[PDB]
Amino acid sequence: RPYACPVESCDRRFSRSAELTRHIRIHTGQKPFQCRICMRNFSRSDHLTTHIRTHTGEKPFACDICGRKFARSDERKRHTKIHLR
DNA sequence: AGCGTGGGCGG
DNA sequence: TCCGCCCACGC
Ligand SMILES: [Zn+2]
Ligand SMILES: [Zn+2]
Ligand SMILES: [Zn+2]
Repeated sequence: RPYACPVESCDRRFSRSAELTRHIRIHTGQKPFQCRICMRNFSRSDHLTTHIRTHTGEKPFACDICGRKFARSDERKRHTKIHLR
């Protein structure tokens, strides 16, 4: 944790600089990635990608048990667990 | 469910 | 640094 957050009202520390730079955007309100379709801005590129799937209906992740598809891998992970009970 | 969004991290 | 995952938590 050699990269602490300078903003006085915040107590965060990071292992890498790349993360402090990304984290700083929370305080600056910096939203660099815009959606062509709805023009909404996002703080992260990876979140813009998944958001875009809400428009196209793209669902790359299918459940191994029932085949139900989802836009994100975490949605599928949360789902598969329901086949236990 | 649907999906916003930050942290850790490998490349 | 960026990229783009996993992972996690929120409403
Ligand atoms: Zn901060
Ligand atoms: Zn959009
Ligand atoms: Zn299933």
